[PDB]
Amino acid sequence: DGPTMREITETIAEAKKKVLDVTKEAQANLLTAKHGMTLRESFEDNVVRFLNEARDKAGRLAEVNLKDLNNVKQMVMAGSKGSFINIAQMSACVGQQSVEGKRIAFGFVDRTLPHFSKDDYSPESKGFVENSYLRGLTPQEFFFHAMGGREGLIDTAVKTAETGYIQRRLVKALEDIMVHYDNTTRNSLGNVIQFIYGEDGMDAAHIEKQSLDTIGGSDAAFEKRYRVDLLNTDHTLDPSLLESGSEILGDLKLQVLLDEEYKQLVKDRKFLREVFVDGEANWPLPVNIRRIIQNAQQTFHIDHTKPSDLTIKDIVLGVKDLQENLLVLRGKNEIIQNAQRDAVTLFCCLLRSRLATRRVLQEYRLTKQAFDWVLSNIEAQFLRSVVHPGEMVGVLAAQSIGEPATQMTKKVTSGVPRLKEILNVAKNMKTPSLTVYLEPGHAADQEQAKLIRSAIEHTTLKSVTIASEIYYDPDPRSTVIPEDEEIIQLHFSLQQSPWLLRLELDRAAMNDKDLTMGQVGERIKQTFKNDLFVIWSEDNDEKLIIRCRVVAEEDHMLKKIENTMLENITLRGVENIERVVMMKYDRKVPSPTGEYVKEPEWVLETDGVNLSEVMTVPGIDPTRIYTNSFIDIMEVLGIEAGRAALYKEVYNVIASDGSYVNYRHMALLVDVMTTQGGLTSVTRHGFNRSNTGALM
Amino acid sequence: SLMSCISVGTDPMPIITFLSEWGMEPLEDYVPHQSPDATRVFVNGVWHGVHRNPARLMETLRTLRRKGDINPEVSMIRDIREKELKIFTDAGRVYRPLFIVEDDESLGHKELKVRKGHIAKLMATEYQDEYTWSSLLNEGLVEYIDAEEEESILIAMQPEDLEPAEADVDPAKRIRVSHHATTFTHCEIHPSMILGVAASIIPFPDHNQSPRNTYQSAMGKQAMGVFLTN
Amino acid sequence: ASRHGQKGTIGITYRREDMPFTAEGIVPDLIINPHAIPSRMTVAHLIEC
Amino acid sequence: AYKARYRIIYSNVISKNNPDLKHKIANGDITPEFLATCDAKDLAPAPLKQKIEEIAKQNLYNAQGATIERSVTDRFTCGKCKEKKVSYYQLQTRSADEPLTTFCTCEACGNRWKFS
Amino acid sequence: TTFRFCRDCNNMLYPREDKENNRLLFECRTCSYVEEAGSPLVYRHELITNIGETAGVVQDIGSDPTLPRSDRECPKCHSRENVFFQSQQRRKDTSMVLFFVCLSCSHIFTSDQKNKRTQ
Amino acid sequence: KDQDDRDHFGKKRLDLAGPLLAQLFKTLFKKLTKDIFRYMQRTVEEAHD
Amino acid sequence: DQENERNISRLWRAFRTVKEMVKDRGYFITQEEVELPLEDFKAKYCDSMGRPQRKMMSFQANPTEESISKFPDMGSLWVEFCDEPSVGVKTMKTFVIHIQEKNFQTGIFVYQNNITPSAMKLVPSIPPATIETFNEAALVVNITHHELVPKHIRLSSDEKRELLKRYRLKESQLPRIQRADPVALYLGLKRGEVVKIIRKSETSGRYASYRICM
Ligand SMILES: [Mg+2]
Ligand SMILES: [Zn+2]
Ligand SMILES: [Zn+2]
Ligand SMILES: [Zn+2]
Repeated sequence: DGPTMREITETIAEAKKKVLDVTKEAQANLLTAKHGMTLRESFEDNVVRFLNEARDKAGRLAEVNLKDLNNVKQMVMAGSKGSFINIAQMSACVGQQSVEGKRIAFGFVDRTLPHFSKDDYSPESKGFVENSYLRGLTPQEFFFHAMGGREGLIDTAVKTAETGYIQRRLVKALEDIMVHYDNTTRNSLGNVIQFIYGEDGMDAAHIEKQSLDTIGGSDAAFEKRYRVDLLNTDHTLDPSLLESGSEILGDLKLQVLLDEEYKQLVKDRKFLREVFVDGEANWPLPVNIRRIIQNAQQTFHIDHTKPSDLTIKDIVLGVKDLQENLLVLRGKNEIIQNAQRDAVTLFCCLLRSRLATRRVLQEYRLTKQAFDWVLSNIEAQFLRSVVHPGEMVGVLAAQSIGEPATQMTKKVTSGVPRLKEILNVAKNMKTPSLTVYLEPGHAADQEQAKLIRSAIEHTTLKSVTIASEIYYDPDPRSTVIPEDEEIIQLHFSLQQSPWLLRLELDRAAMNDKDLTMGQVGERIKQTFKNDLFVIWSEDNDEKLIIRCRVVAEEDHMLKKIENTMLENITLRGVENIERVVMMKYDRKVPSPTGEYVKEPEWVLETDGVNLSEVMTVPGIDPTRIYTNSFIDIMEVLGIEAGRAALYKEVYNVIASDGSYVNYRHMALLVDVMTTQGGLTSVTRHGFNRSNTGALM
Repeated sequence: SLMSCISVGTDPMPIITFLSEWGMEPLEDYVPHQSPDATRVFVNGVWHGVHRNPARLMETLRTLRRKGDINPEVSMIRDIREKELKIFTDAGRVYRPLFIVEDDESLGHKELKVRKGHIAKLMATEYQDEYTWSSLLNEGLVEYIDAEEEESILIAMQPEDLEPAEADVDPAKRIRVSHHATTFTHCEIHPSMILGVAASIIPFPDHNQSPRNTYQSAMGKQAMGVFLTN
Repeated sequence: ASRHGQKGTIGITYRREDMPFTAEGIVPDLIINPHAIPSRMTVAHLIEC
Repeated sequence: AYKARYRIIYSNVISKNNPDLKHKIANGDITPEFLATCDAKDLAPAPLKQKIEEIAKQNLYNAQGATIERSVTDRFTCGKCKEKKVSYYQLQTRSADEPLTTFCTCEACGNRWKFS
Repeated sequence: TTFRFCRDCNNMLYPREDKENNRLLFECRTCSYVEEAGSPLVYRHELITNIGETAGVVQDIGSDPTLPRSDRECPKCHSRENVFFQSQQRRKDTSMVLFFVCLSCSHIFTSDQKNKRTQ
Repeated sequence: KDQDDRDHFGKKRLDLAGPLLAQLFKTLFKKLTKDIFRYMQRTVEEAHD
Repeated sequence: DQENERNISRLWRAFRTVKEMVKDRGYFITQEEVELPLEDFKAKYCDSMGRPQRKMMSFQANPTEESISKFPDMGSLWVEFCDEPSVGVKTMKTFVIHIQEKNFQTGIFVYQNNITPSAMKLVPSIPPATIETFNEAALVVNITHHELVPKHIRLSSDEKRELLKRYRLKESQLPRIQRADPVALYLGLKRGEVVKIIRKSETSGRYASYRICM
């Protein structure tokens, strides 16, 4: 539209000013950097953010103005081709161009092109393509889009071989893995990788995302859905629900059975809440029970009026019995029988939730034959659902991770290069980071977060110092620097070197990394003990100074002392831990009323790793603390945790690209790297150096 | 790109001989603290000496090139901030020709040396098939600028659109910037010349997504047609 | 291919009678799919035309 | 121791314171015683209290971790938290013949995915 | 700092303490030369530097076409004719403060609305 | 000052047909020069004209 | 007061974890014994200055009724702490013979900073009895309590024999826990000993894996 184009132009126009406004603000030194960022880094972030907010607004304007008759909108609507951005870029505005994440940089001295003035941080100078493809690009817009365009072609080109080799290594490490006739996953050595395929003994094709009802809702809402009380006139099953309704009231013997039923359902709820901590209900499980019920309903032409011919015993026991027939493992012995129970656990919680008495009668309105049929079908389906001995689950898993890696395009190393880091069990990783969760109580307390941030983020005498100076001040009692005259007059009233080491500290720096002259001085004093005489200017006093003296030949001696001071003296924090950011992560937690509710917390984000040390810090949750470096998790928390971290990490790489790979595949890889007792890499060094066959 | 050429490589001596004669103190007699603001002069990464008033020297050297006395393929750059004057007689440097703009105009502002009279003077020679490209080059209307020299210049994209200041607007046309600069040393002959042989057959490449253009400049190489009449 | 990185092979060849036609009696030499254009954002192809 | 215481214271016174111382015285013783214791110183120381107390604040500040701020488009939807508050960023995953992958992120529930 | 050399050698000077009269000297380690110190300051480190900001400000600064202009009235001659640039100290941290150089009086003024300068 | 941009085009040269032949001709002419010398020894020993 | 109280908190936090490990290993320790408050720790093992008296801390522990049912030959344990940050051959020879005379089966030595290589050479000197060295600093936090650390359960000679029988295995074919593994240390697993890991599954709810010691 003509007015939509005016409205778009005026959207860019206002964003263009918003940017100039932040630029004028930055040139006037009024800009205040975000903790753990350059004043400049902070600025560029804002500029980039406004310009994108703009491209999208301008886009969403056109997208709305295009009628349903728009052939492009029509393709986007069906999902046949194209997305929002395509409309936006074509109709309204192309947007900001990036190379290496940052805007077009100054290839020429202080400018992007020779058509610009130096020190031009304007959108037009750093690659913002204001125009739509329909309108056309200016030569500058054209070349910047060309730079940005070339970047993608480079990774498309490279990724292609990197991605290829990743695939090979996964395949060669897993090839010999398959399910044997004992449901055990073993390699060419008969070494057990997984005891049962993908911890459930099921084939992945036969699985579907299903909702575990029991898991969520209020404790009251659960009760209404599941509780049958034949000893209470209000909470009995109405005689409209089943034929025996009238004769069922007050049956103490029967009530014993509904008590077991409800007690199990409550047991299950707690258990599932232990497994899925967030309260996520939707999980991939075999047998779509929802569909079986739906079918029973049309198959049997279920009359949602007349009462059922079911007994409470018919339902209660029927389910109890079906459960014993859901066979994954067959052996006649405690080990194998307990194993069978284990594999079937989760599926049963679902089964018991969907087939509880109240549910079957009130909701499903099933007849005895309908129910009898539903039961047989769950059984049949479940059995068909188990993995087939012979399944080459090894290659499957490798290819199931390999193929998605092939489609791959706080700021942490992710995607293809991270997967590379992971598989290689890379010692010197690119983005090491700790995720420090706070102590239970003080979870919402921002001031507590700051306290730990301060107690953990590394601080050196160097980070606070403006400059150090060596002076010849021969009288320890009287000073050649008239400034210092007052500092002596006090730090004397209420033998040593004539050579003075005088350092000036930055008040602004001494504040962001909260510190006192007293505490800084104390560290130096406590470092050099009784072989260095330290004095310091007060936190109040205008200039921030620390005067130091030792206890023939002394010039070089003091130059060593100043290097020790700047480089080796640690003030606050833990070693290896730099840039600590405070973060308000959202956490799903059960409320007193039962329902899972958003209760966000303050979380710390590290720029480095030291597990052993940060764990022992007061004020954190040492039960919750996580690092992306699984090599550390392994070393500190054992091989079991090493496995859990290694999976978490692998899973993230896939899900970050917005892809889904079934658990089992990632689980298997993770397990194979694990089994040996450590971190066996998917490299010529790791797997290929095991006890397998020589030709292999 | 279409207008790109590569420096054949000339002789440095006529320039070294010229320099010494134009106020260049030889390095052999340099005394850093005596002349401390001295602009250091290089010819092919060889420091030959220093000069006290580079402003005037630079103008003489530029007039030498724009006349033809100093070859047009020779690159000479003056980084004022760094106090350096580097000269390249050197072979292998990629250069492009640009229109020269001069503050020099009795009547008004800073204006492109080339005038509508030269343009008709060329199209007269276009009808003949006496005024060549060399004719524009020796009349110092146009110049050769390599990447190192590009660093110190300031180019206008369009001449007419980027010259006289402001003393309604079509909505269908693309959003364009301005001629805010009063400093303009050069002007772009035509911005489409940034493109190579293959990309120059792409119709409206300013209306395509960046790689779709990169694709065509690869496919057209595999397109059938008459390759030669023989 | 067109001059817009819009490449492809022939899927079928139809005679003039099978082809869709303008009231004016004009028929296409080539039928290209709408699905090319959006994801690709080759606007100049449409303008060329 | 004582011584120381015483011384120282014483010383212181011285210183210055013175015055115171013176016263012482016166015173018572117581114162011382116381111283021783414381221591015383603050108381013791013053009058520093203000500054010393104010200086802590700048340090709180320097302790918080950058907030990735991002837009949400009202024509883009999540697969769980079924809400129209999602962010996206496109990259060139495939060769120059298919163009623009476009990755999504439910800025509220946290799922991510591709469009091709 | 600003250090001296030995007249006679031209070789650099090393500091020596005159233990008796409690005073600093500068000795030459190539000849027998000695001279008393000008300042008590022998070594200055300087971590948070400001020397580099206004570098290469040749009076010819106006002759750079690459430099941008502004209509900001000068603190001295009040001239609305000046070229501008950012802190030439090529560090990451560095603020986006601007330095304006007068196309008449040559005085260097800044845009800093937090602090007041003289360089 | 900033670290030198190893990718600045101004700091790159293009060796065309000229210099390529010059590089080859040098090593090819010194190959001939030192084969004539090997001959001048062979022909001064026996005075073989 | 200063930063003295914090080394106390840490020694107490360490002590709780020692008590936790000991009960876990299969020894008789109460919950109130573990859950001992900080104030109560101070007013027990602190001198006439509130300085930790680690010599007092050292304690003996006996197998639970339940433990002798699974492992009969499971004898008594001795846990010794030390007030000397660096422990040498002098303090070690004292503790070493102490275990041999009191006919102890196992002995843990919780050290502050180090144990000299002189003293470390006396560790495997008195068999069938066994000696363990634990750096106080590791124990401040019980790793077993972590989100990612699942239930490991040590199997008996009969339980192991059965595992291998039930799965038709050679010890080669079992996944392996490394001897030095944080949890293998916490449980004082010996080479050949097997653990049963019970982890939660997004797949099955509960999954049992086994690991043999290195
Ligand atoms: Mg292809
Ligand atoms: Zn969402
Ligand atoms: Zn001398
Ligand atoms: Zn002025």
